[PDB]
Amino acid sequence: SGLVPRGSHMTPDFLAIKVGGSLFSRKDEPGSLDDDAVTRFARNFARLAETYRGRMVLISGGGAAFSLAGLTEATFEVKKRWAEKLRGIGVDAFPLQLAAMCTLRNGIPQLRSEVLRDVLDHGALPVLAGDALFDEHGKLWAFSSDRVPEVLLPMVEGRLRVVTLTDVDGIVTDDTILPEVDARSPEQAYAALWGSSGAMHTKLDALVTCARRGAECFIMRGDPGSDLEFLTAPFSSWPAHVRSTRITT
Amino acid sequence: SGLVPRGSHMTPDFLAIKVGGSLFSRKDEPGSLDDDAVTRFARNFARLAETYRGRMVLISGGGAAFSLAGLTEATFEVKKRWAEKLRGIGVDAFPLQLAAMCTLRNGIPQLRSEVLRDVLDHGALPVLAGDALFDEHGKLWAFSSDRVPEVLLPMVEGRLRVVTLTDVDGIVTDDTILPEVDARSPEQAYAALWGSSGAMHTKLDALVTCARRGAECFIMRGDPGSDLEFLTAPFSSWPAHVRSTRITT
Ligand SMILES: Nc1ncnc2c1ncn2[C@@H]1O[C@H](COP(=O)(O)OP(=O)(O)O)[C@@H](O)[C@H]1O
Ligand SMILES: Nc1ncnc2c1ncn2[C@@H]1O[C@H](COP(=O)(O)OP(=O)(O)O)[C@@H](O)[C@H]1O
Ligand SMILES: C[C@@H]1O[C@@H]1P(=O)(O)OP(=O)(O)O
Ligand SMILES: C[C@@H]1O[C@@H]1P(=O)(O)OP(=O)(O)O
Ligand SMILES: [Mg+2]
Ligand SMILES: [Mg+2]
Repeated sequence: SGLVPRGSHMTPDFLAIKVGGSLFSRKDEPGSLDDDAVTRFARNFARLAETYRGRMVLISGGGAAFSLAGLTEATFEVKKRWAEKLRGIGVDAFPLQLAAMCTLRNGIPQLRSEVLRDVLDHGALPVLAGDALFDEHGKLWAFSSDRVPEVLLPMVEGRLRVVTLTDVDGIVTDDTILPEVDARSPEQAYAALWGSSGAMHTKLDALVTCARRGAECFIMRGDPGSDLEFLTAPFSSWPAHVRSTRITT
Repeated sequence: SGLVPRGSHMTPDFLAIKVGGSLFSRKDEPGSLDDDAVTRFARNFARLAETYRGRMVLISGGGAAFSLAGLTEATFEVKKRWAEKLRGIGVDAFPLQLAAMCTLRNGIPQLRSEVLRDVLDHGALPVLAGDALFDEHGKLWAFSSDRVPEVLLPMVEGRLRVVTLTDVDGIVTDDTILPEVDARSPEQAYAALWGSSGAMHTKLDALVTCARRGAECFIMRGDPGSDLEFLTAPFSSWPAHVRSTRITT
């Protein structure tokens, strides 16, 4: 509860990188991943993981009453595919079932397993994804990958950077990207989604939630072969070609 | 830490049923499950789960430095196969990754996630298996399915019955099955394995560990189509045809 120095000149202490399903699969082609995209992304994620050893999670999107239980199995497969690929290039990537670690209480995700923190402290790379989570009444709910960074908020010390890679450069207004969103008052960003129609709304809600708890959050375009080293760097030092929507408080 | 009434006349409060890989797969045929065996076993397990609603786990055997991480993925698949089958017949079966819930400390498994207890309290059937677990130094270890019942010991109240279904009727001495093993002094059972050669040794170690902490443990032959209703009943009420090795204190 100490004073945390923050700003565009500061280096993040922790990276939560989420890779959208759009970027490595097609809905028209169920349970089929684009292996080339996974391969190329994995190379870039591997470099980040070495710098942020024990200070990063990779969150995968994608993945095919109690019937929702199949979701846990579907998203486990996606985590396996990333982790296998990453281990193949020397990263200590370990998939973790969020449903075994987290439950919902009054709608808020609750981390209920100490294992995630231990895995990080051991210097491994947790590979996470969305899931089917139980609430306090025993009902299952689909918990989007986009919301996984929320589960990190009480656990991460220091400066959390959350980056959601998607198939657009940010929040589009009209015609142009919105470069900055103030999480204390983001009504303009929500108004832009209404202009352009719920995937991005879930992203915004999640990243506003994280930004209100100090995180530096980005919506930006992913590309399998793109160098991501700049995500280790202070925002003010980013290359000029990089486009994003930045959500902060 | 109260007085728990125990004995062959008493009904178990909780069932941990482990199904050996031998019973629904072949090592000569990697990652291939016998679907007919899984189907038939699932029918029998479903009946037990209805009686022991919230009071049972199913533990699957089988399943194909940091390379051990692939084990978590291999045993997740096996848990998925059981859970899918069980949900298909109306059981609320939910696979849980033990590696996300449990770590090793001084060689002892430690339950580190509250989720298992919640899932049980919600009346669902956890489907478990062996796994790759981290220790306190960040090293992965293969943790046998046969040892999963140990993780339940601090969590289960009342009378725990552990049943390990395998491809033999019990511990064979010489020629005959050993019907009773006293966990306080089981040197004779260990001597029998030396006669007949480490799968059964792991079983014995695990079940002795559980029996020393009050559990009523059995090694017995599994058969996909065999009725298992007797496993809800006091030992003294079991049908006369049933053969097993019973491990108690
Ligand atoms: N104002 C907006 N700006 C950008 N994208 C938007 C907007 N409103 C809705 N979207 C949609 O959100 C999509 C990104 O979310 P989604 O399909 O869930 O991606 P992912 O697979 O990367 O999670 C974009 O492709 C876009 O169609
Ligand atoms: N004294 C013994 N009695 C019975 N089985 C024994 C004994 N010693 C070794 N075993 C072996 O243990 C095997 C059961 O263990 P295992 O192959 O690991 O089965 P599962 O797949 O059911 O875990 C038997 O098939 C048997 O070969
Ligand atoms: C809970 C479920 O996994 C889905 P998602 O909403 O996480 O995935 P997206 O990046 O659009 O595939
Ligand atoms: C940890 C790993 O799963 C293996 P097992 O030793 O649990 O399985 P068995 O019943 O002989 O297949
Ligand atoms: Mg989405
Ligand atoms: Mg075995």
